[PDB]
Amino acid sequence: TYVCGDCGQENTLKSGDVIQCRECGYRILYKKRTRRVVQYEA
Amino acid sequence: GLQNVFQSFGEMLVEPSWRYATVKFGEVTVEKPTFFSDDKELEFLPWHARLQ
Ligand SMILES: [Zn+2]
Repeated sequence: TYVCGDCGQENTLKSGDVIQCRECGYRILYKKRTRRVVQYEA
Repeated sequence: GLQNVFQSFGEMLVEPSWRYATVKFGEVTVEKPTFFSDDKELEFLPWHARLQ
């Protein structure tokens, strides 16, 4: 899963050539946080 | 600033030795920074140039 910049739309394109977003001419992809259980210390 | 640069130069006549060449420059027109992508000419922002 990779949310793109300048528009709210996930891509999930884990390919060796796909680097841009669908229906959007920009090529900046932010990795989306997956809801996993991590722990910290207070 | 660009007109004083492109207007203070004098192009010499291209004479190798009839048929000769003489080129000149006119008005200076600077466009806006765009993105030449595959879809169209998108808007180009200063953080797009910083991230890419
Ligand atoms: Zn996009």
